[PDB]
Amino acid sequence: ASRILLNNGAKMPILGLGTWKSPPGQVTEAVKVAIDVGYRHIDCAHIYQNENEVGVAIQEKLREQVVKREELFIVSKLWCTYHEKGLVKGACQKTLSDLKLDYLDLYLIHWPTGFKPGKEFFPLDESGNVVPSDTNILDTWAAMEELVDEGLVKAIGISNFNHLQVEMILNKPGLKYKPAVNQIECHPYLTQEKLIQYCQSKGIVVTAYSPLGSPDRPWAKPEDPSLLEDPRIKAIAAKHNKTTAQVLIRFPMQRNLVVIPKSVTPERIAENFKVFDFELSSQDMTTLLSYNRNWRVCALLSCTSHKDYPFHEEF
Ligand SMILES: NC(=O)c1ccc[n+]([C@@H]2O[C@H](COP(=O)([O-])OP(=O)(O)OC[C@H]3O[C@@H](n4cnc5c(N)ncnc54)[C@H](OP(=O)(O)O)[C@@H]3O)[C@@H](O)[C@H]2O)c1
Ligand SMILES: NC(=O)[C@@H]1C[C@]2(NC(=O)NC2=O)c2cc(F)ccc2O1
Repeated sequence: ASRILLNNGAKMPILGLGTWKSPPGQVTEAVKVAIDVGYRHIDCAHIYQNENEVGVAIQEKLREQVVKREELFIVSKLWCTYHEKGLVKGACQKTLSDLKLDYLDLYLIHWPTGFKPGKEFFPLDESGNVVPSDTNILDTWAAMEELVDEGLVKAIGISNFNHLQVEMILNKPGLKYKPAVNQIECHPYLTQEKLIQYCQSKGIVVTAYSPLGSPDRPWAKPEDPSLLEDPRIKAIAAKHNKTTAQVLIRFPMQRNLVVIPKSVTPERIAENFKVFDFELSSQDMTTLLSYNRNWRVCALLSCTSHKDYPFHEEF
């Protein structure tokens, strides 16, 4: 099936288009091509600095009646410098304005770590440490709940939350809305079995980011493992007459995950969507799972002393 049921009663497309690192002069065409070839979910964020341009594409396709607003599933994220109560609505409303939407289908807390508010997305001290905010995540969550009650967002969720942090929200006194989604890094080198089983056991849908191992990550090193070039994965793809990317996107689909590969390349955008026509065997799935090496693309390395840094914990 193309969509998965959320704990808010809405359906979320299991395949979406990622937009981190999509250049502002390429992303409008990338999103327009994506909608034309069947994507109905776009993953966005204010700190990707391209929401205006994503929005231009969405609006054109709504205007052209290629799609109806109800058929789209648009996701964005609250940056770390907006965890204060008083700043959450404005940050949401800036994203809405940029995307030229009157609601978000899903709004996520981008990281559990709050940072000092200001113009800087990564405010730094004299030695390069991130300057934290004393806001705690449960107060941030109440602010996210308010956004649902004001009709600005249909669902709220979290991202890069470890199991104890998901637990903290689930055990929040006075909890009004559970998180719908936890969006986390997930691929055959970071298989996330423990955290996925915890979230799914609680009715929280997991979204897999960097599913192709983010080859365009700004900090890529030559010595790093490459999913797209791993002969073992290429062999599975060749057996199925699919590309390696296509196996990497179908893998999380069969774990009941949502997945959000990024591309600005028209041919790759179309390719990446043709993953509903084949199935990986359970053996293929267990084999892909065996490649785990707890390798992360996104480790937020400037925030390792933050009290809420999520990746000291095993999971
Ligand atoms: N919540 C968070 O903290 C968080 C963190 C990281 C990512 N995300 C979200 O997850 C998305 C996906 O992650 P990501 O951007 O890190 O990386 P990714 O989707 O794993 O990899 C994107 C890279 O793969 C290339 N690519 C795409 N399709 C390909 C194909 N069929 N064959 C060969 N190469 C292909 C893209 O190239 P071209 O673009 O040049 O075609 C780009 O260089 C992001 O864009 C963002 O929306 C969220
Ligand atoms: N260092 C990290 O782990 C993250 C990853 C990350 N990518 C992403 O999609 N969400 C993120 O927060 C990101 C994106 C940026 F635009 C700038 C920094 C950045 O850092």
